[PDB]
Amino acid sequence: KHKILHRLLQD
Amino acid sequence: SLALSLTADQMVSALLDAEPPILYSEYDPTRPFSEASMMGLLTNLADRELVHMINWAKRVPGFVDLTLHDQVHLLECAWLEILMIGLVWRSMEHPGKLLFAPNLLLDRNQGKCVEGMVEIFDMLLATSSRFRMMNLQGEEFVCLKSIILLNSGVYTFLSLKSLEEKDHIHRVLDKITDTLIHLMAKAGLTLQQQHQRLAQLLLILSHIRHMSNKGMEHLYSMKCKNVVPLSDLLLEMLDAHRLH
Ligand SMILES: C[C@]12CC[C@@H]3c4ccc(O)cc4CC[C@H]3[C@@H]1C[C@@H](O)[C@@H]2O
Ligand SMILES: [Cl-]
Ligand SMILES: [Cl-]
Ligand SMILES: [Cl-]
Ligand SMILES: [Cl-]
Repeated sequence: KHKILHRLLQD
Repeated sequence: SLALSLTADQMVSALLDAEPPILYSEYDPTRPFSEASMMGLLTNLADRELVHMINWAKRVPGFVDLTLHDQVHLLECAWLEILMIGLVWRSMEHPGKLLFAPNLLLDRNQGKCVEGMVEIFDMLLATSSRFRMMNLQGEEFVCLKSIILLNSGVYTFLSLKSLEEKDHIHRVLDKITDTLIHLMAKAGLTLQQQHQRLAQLLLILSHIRHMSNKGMEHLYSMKCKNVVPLSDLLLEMLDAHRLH
């Protein structure tokens, strides 16, 4: 839950 | 399991609707090219496209059915291949040039501005030439792009239910395969020609992989030389390949 990519995938 | 219940036509529609927009570079014609500025332009653009790519991925049937950690892995593996195949497609109609953006069209001599880049340009230019020879169609391109996303990374998964999870990916790949054949059958190709064009298309992916591997090492060399400051997303994307 720390990678930027992970965050953007969650939206 | 909605993605595995789409007809070919619906599959094609879904992928066309999913297509990201073509972005403009921050190119200023009143600024003379340098190694730093060129790499600045290309990385800034790529950094802006990554966000759209993430949103496109979510619309590729099957992709949202994977776990978040799977989704991250596929994208980390494929992002540069996906940028490159979009570039090559945009460029198909401009021989001898790469259309990074509509306001940024570069030829091989301009690639010489950045150390080590011209060999990448030459391969990217060669790939668009091949696309043009083959008369690659937009419906074939969106299938190919999705295949890249689902295929690159599918065998490097670190691991539970991993097996069962990958099974779903292979089912979707099979659906995309069926969709391509459908396209070619609809365009009047005989059975034999259908299998032949399918192979020619998939064999290009090998070259796209190779180009991505080379481009990735080049980008990493740029980072190490501090040529350009890279964005945090692009850095993460690059570091996921764990080069040197
Ligand atoms: C990664 C890269 C800069 C961004 C380019 C790039 C930027 C935007 C885009 O849509 C596609 C591409 C594909 C080529 C990319 C370059 C290959 C490397 O030689 C170079 O370091
Ligand atoms: Cl933008
Ligand atoms: Cl310079
Ligand atoms: Cl030369
Ligand atoms: Cl036939």
